[PDB]
Amino acid sequence: RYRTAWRELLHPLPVRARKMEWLKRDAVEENEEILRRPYYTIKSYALPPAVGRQEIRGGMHSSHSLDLIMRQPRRVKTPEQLRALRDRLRFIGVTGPMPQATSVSTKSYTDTYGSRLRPRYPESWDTVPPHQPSRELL
Amino acid sequence: VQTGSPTHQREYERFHHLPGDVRTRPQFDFTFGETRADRVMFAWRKRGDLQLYQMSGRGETFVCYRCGYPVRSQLVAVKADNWDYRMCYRCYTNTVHRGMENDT
Amino acid sequence: EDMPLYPELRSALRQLRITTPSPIQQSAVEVIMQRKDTVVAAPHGEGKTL
Amino acid sequence: YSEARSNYDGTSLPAWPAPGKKPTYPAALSELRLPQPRMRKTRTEWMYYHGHGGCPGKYGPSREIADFEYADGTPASISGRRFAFKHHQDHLLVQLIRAAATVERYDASGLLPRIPGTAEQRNWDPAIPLFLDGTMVSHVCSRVVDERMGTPTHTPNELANRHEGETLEANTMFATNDPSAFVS
Amino acid sequence: PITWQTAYPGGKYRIRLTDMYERDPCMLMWWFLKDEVNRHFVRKLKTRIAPLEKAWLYEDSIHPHADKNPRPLCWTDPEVKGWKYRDPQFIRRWKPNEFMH
Amino acid sequence: GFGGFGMSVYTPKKDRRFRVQPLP
Amino acid sequence: DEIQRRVADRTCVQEQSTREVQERWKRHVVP
Amino acid sequence: RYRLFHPRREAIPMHMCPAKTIFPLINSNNLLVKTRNSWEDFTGR
Amino acid sequence: ALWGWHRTEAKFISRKQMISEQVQNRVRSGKELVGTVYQKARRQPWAKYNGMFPYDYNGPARRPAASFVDAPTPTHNAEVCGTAY
Amino acid sequence: AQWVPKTAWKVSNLNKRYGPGYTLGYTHMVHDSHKLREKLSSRKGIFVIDVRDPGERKLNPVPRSVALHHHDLLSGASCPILPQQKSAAELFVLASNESRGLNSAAALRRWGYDSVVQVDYNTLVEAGYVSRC
Amino acid sequence: EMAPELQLEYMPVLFTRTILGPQGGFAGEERLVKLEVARKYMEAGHAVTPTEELRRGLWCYNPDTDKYDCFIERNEEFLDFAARKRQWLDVYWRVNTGYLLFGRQSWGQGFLINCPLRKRDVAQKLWEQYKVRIDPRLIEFREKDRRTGIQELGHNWCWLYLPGAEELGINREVYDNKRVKVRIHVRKMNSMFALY
Amino acid sequence: MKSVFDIARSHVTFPVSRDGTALRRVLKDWLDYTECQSLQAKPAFPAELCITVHPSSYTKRVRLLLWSAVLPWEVQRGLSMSVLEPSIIPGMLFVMSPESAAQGLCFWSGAIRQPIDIAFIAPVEPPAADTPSFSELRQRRLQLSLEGYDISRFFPDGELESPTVTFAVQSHSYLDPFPDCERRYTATPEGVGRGNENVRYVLETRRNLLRDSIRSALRECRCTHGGDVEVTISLTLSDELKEDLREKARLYTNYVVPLEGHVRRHIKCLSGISPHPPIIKPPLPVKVGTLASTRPRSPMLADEAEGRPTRLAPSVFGRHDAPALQRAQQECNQLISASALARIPNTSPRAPEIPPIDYEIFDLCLRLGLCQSEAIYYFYGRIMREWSKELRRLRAAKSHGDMVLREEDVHRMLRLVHDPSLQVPPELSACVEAVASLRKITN
Amino acid sequence: AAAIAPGPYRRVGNIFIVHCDDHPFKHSWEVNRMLRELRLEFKGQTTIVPDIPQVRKRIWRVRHIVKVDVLDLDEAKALIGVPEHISFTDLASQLP
Ligand SMILES: Nc1ncnc2c1ncn2[C@@H]1O[C@H](COP(=O)(O)OP(=O)(O)OP(=O)(O)O)[C@@H](O)[C@H]1O
Ligand SMILES: [Zn+2]
Repeated sequence: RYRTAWRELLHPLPVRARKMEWLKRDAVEENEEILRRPYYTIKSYALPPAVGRQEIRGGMHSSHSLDLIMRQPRRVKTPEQLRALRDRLRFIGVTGPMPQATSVSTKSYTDTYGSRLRPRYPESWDTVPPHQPSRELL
Repeated sequence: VQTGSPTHQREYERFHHLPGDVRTRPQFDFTFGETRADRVMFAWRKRGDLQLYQMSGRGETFVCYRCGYPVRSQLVAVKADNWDYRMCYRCYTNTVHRGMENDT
Repeated sequence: EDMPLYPELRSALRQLRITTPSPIQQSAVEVIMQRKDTVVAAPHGEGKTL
Repeated sequence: YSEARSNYDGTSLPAWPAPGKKPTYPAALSELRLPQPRMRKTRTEWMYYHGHGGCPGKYGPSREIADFEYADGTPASISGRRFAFKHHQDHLLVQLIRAAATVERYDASGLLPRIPGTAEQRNWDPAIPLFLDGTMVSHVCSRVVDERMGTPTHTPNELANRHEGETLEANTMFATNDPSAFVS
Repeated sequence: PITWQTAYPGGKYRIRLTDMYERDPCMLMWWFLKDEVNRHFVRKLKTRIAPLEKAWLYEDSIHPHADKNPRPLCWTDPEVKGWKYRDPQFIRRWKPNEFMH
Repeated sequence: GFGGFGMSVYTPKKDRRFRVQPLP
Repeated sequence: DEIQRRVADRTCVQEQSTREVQERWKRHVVP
Repeated sequence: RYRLFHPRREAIPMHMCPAKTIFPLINSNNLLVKTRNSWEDFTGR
Repeated sequence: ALWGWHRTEAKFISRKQMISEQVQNRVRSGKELVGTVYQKARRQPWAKYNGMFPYDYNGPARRPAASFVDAPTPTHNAEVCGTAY
Repeated sequence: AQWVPKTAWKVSNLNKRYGPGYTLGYTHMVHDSHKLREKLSSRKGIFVIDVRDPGERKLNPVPRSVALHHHDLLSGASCPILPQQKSAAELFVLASNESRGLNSAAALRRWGYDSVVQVDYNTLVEAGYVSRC
Repeated sequence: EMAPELQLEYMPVLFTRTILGPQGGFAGEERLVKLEVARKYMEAGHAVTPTEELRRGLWCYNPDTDKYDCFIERNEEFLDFAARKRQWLDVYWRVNTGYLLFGRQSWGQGFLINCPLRKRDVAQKLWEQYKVRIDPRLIEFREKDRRTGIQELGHNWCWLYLPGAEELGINREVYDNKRVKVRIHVRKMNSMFALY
Repeated sequence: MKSVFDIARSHVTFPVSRDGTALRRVLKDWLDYTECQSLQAKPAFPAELCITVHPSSYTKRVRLLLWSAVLPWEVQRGLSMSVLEPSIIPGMLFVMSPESAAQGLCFWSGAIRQPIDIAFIAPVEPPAADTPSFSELRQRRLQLSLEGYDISRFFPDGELESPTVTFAVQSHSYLDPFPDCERRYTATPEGVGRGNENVRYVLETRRNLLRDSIRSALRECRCTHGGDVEVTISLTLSDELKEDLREKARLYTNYVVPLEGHVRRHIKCLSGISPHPPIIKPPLPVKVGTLASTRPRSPMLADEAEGRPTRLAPSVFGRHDAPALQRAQQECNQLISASALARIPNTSPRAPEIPPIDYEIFDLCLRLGLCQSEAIYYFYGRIMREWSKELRRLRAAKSHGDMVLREEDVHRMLRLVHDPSLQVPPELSACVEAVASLRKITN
Repeated sequence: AAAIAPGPYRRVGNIFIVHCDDHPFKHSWEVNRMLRELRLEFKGQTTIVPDIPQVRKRIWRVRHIVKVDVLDLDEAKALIGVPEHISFTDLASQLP
């Protein structure tokens, strides 16, 4: 077995380096398998989001707290409820007027204390407030 | 390279980084007993018409008849026991890989 | 015959008593028919004009 | 006193099971899509699993929890590095938000093709099934890098002369539909 | 091989392990201890010589160090390793409830 | 790794730091 | 069993009566 | 071994910086942004 | 441990070789009757090869041992076993 | 008795002179429309995927079927929409071109749905699944 | 359905003798062939103008008699069989004509490669630069490479087994209808194309 | 009464290699034995099912008459269209190949009359015998064995001759008959013995046989639990059953393999496959080399000489112009440019002649498991295409307002489709049903 | 259960979390340009990008220097404490 003996004789990298090279090729193949996935995925409302998943077993992974929520069923089960939540959803920092015909006695904080003024915030290691509201714009 | 004493690192393990016959155990051991006149310490298996030898001391510069360059090394490949035609280890490994050890 | 030529051009080669493309005629003819800017360079008498 | 904090709200899964019931154990083998070779989780993978950034002070509690509190309870003060880390968290958040919003805009416009991948990926991967129906220096550099990245190898001129405008036809005579031959 | 150099020209002594053993068996153990020590302490003569004197080599089994009461040090070599073997086949023990349901 | 032909031979300092034991 | 099979195959000069009587006594005593 | 195999989601943990930090009222229905734009607008300690 | 002269006449051998000895003891029972000086001087191992095989460097080949998981638990494991006779 | 594997019948697709696709043996668009009504009144669900042009499915608006594209079905973006029970569930592909029908069937086979039958809009009208008017 | 300006460069051509190539076809096939190559075919005698009588029936070259004595009637099953045979012959010609190119990393100037190739990589590069889709099960390495695959640097060759030979009857003109020899040249390339 | 050995002794005389009618008669007689004879008429042999009870031993022996099924048709048939019962209990034994036991064993309830209980048994050795030394002993004795049955497929561990080997059960399941021929219809080993190479024996018997046996065995178990008791099952094959299994395996390996070769040759024949001063020097066959010439120049060069063409390369014998080269080409009937030599193959444009399809052999192969995959791969596409063309013809006649297909062939294919013992692809099933409905042909 | 899920259907895209694992400055200028477009400068940096064909092409070009993880829109809505009745277009329009 002269040919294979000579091949086994000469090698550019040691066994550990060859192991790392095989791990590199495995990472590349994983990248390619990940890229081969489709762009979007048609899902339904009522069914849980983790029903169409394509996929070291029997143990708990780092994404356990996330796959629990993915396996539990969805909350908003109909576009009716979706829009019934959206029409009540409101923005604050939106540029422009906001509806006030609900209650006349209430005044927004912007109208009450101007725009250049903010409430003093408790500044500590635990919670940080935004600084320089003048620089906050553009 | 030299990274230890001959008790642990043999002399033929210096060229362990180079690919070819050096990564195997030599057959002849002239290091014990009387010392050779040319200070050869090892000799590998005679492949066809070529046989490898490892010198001692600083590398004796010779001229490889295959590449034509002056080569300073401890490894020398003698052709058919004729010590006028020598080969550097690089040309020796390439000659074997091509299978020209019997022809060249 | 391996290069594509029109039959009326074939008669022009026979009238000029041409029978085989010279080295510069072998590598330059196929390039010009691809509509590419070419610098046909060769020594004198190698049949550059044709 | 002390702070035992793992997430923002200090909540965690029940760490101790019911008395007498079997406890749950994490995965010891690394997250590898192949069964071979079976490799034990290294300490850096263990840190990444437990939530750190692979270093003791890169993320997690060791970096988010304060270091000193006054005896009367008064908290610490804001530091430049604290503000920078908060801005880094907000930067990651806004990156994710803008990526998701760009995906949603592309989906609403229709710029997400039903065919997965790209032209290069489809010409390179056989496992992909066949589908059958200002300044100018930046632009020219993008064109050059596209021309140098795309088409890594070319069909030999003996099969099809690319200069003559000849391109071979795709053939699926010996191909198989099951992906087992490519996944095994 | 075990080789060393003397002050005389061409004094490259080269002896076999067999030769050193037939000369003195303790010399081999002392040489290997010197190597294992110089692996980490070679800079300071103190740090490379002082440890060696704490080894008490003895060719035969008898030794005068019975008063110090040497404890029989136990050590495990890093070579012990169980290569994977074929899973042995044995009969399965069933259960009445398993056969019922 | 192990350098080939073209790469020049460089002799590095011997690692003299204390090493842990290779447990089985 | 292995040694008797090997010795029978390598000898090839014997009588099956001795091998048969023992298996017959086995059939008579064991089951 | 420097060739680690783990979901790179673990490299950026989000357990410590949920949406309640970027939008303090996102748990409720009203939506408001309270973010730190950059590192230069720092009033100080 | 050696029982005879050379290292090939080992006191402990494999079961294949042992079965070979057992079958030879019956197939060639005739040659055991006579001890001739020819065989006596042939038995001298002064000309037999003594070279280091690959297992002389890599150790004896690793093989699994007979497991006894099916053995019942020792009920008298604390008691000390006595001598044979 | 021993179960002969279903994949053992896929070796005929390897026949070069007589292959499924490279004079046609689809036999799915020509099935008898009688059993369609029985399978309908037994199942009574959504198991018909229509893969055709938007203009065509607007001209023939089958209400109970689910509209999809064959490229999408081959990419697999509709896995959670698929019945998720590859063994028990059976699908009906409503396609105009036999080519598109066979391509959708091949995509469903690749995703693991072996029980897929093609059906034409005319056959559906004659059976009564669409209930045209 | 081609554009008129594009169709101006092509001409309908009926093939008399089976020709392999991107502008070829099988005996009794109608195709839009470019002007230069179509004129070359018609001058060599391998092509004919697609008249209605010729679309009905054609004469073809016989390899055994070396003459155009084989009258053929263009039918649907004949067209299908001849298209399949042309596909088989084109796959064989593509895999047996030129080299396959592999470019990988190898630290130093050694003779073996850092990461040996496999049937998956061979099929990948085959589909990439030959436009031929095959499964890795048909790729059988040499006796020395059955262990670790293609590992040397420079030139190698592998066996590729084609099943559909005796059904279509190709064993005459082909060298070996059982298998084919793919010559693969492995080299060191820059980082972006080596990728390993 | 009738025996496979008598069948083979009768078929001894039939010349298979000379006449295809003889092979067809052999296959017809085999189908007759397989489907026209009763399981009670087929011979059986006794065996004892032992049950040992480990408390924390009690032995329970049961008389079992086991029908041995080793042949491929018998294995694919099983207990289909047969009844077990028209002190001793009937049963059936199946022996799987090692290659098939490597994959997941899957049994199905096909056209059975009574519900069946299936137990996956396998040979096991004591741990004192499972040492690798005795493994090598058995391997050597089997490679030296002179018996007819193939060692690689039949008994690769030697469980018929070893005294210490015991046939023990590893998984238990049940098969229920379909409502049409008289709740799970599929059986697969689970738990211990799942996906193993040694689990190669299947015992089918009356439903709840093990349940009744354990009920009869657990007599002292009530008081043992009243004042944690395990159970173990093993099987002992009598000497007559051992001899029957050995002789059936030998008859298989010495009869069906030539029969399979002849069936494959016949299928190839039915498909049309038959075994087999000049200016330009054309290719010539290579010259046979002597010892020194075929010896390479180097042992490393000894590998390059593996792949070498048997023909030399063409050449020219001078320097000539283009017209001279073209005239030499047309005179010597040889092209010079390798590109043209590769692009222009000398191929016969005509299609290969094929005799008509043989539905009888297509049905025989499926019903007897002989070269099933080859018969499918060679005839399924042709049958589908012809039946679809006939369906198109019939639908055209219907839309408007002699035939190629034979009525006997249509009846045979309808039998093949409506036979519950076999599984036909839905494509072929629906195609045959539609063609029969259009042609007004039933049964 | 063996029937197709009824009701209205919604599209769900993906996002890529890309982490660089090898020194980019060691490679050529083109791969460095692609990684710069992907917003990666040094070894050990992680970014978040959409699943658009441009980003897919960039990651396919630099697939040997970075490792990518996929997160659908619902998976992101679970990973970050945002309710399901709030999309991401509004969040992007609200952030300054
Ligand atoms: N293929 C051919 N075979 C034989 N003769 C040829 C061929 N081609 C050209 N010639 C002859 O070669 C002669 C010179 O050709 P041409 O004028 O192209 O040379 P040239 O390189 O242009 O010379 P200069 O550079 O001096 O102008 C012509 O008279 C022509 O007859
Ligand atoms: Zn040289």
